[PDB]
Amino acid sequence: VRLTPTMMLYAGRSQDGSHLLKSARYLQQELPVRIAHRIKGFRCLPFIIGCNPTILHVHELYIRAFQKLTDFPPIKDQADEAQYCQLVRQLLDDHKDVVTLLAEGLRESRKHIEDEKLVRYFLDKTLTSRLGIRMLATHHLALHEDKPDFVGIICTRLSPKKIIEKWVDFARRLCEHKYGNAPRVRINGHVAARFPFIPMPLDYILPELLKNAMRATMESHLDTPYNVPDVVITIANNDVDLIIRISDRGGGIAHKDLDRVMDYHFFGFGLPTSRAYAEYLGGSLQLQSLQGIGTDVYLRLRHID
Ligand SMILES: CCCC1=Nc2nc(NCc3ccc(Cl)cc3)nn2C(=O)C1
Repeated sequence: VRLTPTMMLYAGRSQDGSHLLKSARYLQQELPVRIAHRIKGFRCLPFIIGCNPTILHVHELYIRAFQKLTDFPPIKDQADEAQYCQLVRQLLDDHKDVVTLLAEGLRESRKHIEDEKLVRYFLDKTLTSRLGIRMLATHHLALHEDKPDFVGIICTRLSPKKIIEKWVDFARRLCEHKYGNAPRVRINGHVAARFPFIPMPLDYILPELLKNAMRATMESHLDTPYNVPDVVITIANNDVDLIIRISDRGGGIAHKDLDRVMDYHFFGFGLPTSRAYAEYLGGSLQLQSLQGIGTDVYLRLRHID
């Protein structure tokens, strides 16, 4: 069994599938507790915010999810567990545009936001809660799968070089469509590291950070779009954490914008959600700006037990 903040992803196996029931019964009682905490966060929002028709709609979705989940009887066998997976899959679908509806509701409410820390902490708690819930749910759904090098959602031999390469090719495509070119990426450091890790957090953070590094490079080289400097990624693997540094030669975040980059913009969500995700899983996301030259972004993530 693996662990992250206060959650457990069961790594045990059984011939008779009894491991699926131990995991499903844990999931069955954890999800309503996690969803009730989000309802409490919605009830504690300032009145003027919480009664915004869009924010109110998202609040209602959370009440419907807790209702559908608590109205599901306790899981007695494989047949019960199978139907519980259908409910979980329906909730993941009904809450797909929750972040889109949140930023859209909070944008209208911007005329009443005297303190930006309120919106940051509400979005940090809401976005990390869905990460924890999606990880918990998709791990269980993946315990039925017979994937190679995966115990549920935990990759038994994850290669940080390989996962970075997958998202570099993705970001270079978006970059190439927008600007006609994309900076090449050079990966150095512990390029041969292989270890147990959950890819899902990296699968959100990496494409966002890579998009930012490539956008910055392109925006600071309008003169020569066909010839832009490389983005350098350095991998540092050790017993405590995995460090992935992303360096760009994109001019750097200006002194007057240094605070604004880590806040939610109404959408500029990549950097603040990535930092919330990193902190939620025991890590960090730090920025080092060399104004006039570029930015160095340090992503640290704690290893699995
Ligand atoms: C297949 C998933 C569809 C997706 N389409 C997307 N379009 C963008 N445009 C923002 C952007 C483009 C280029 C640079 Cl350089 C920076 C930012 N992002 N994006 C996704 O993340 C996923």
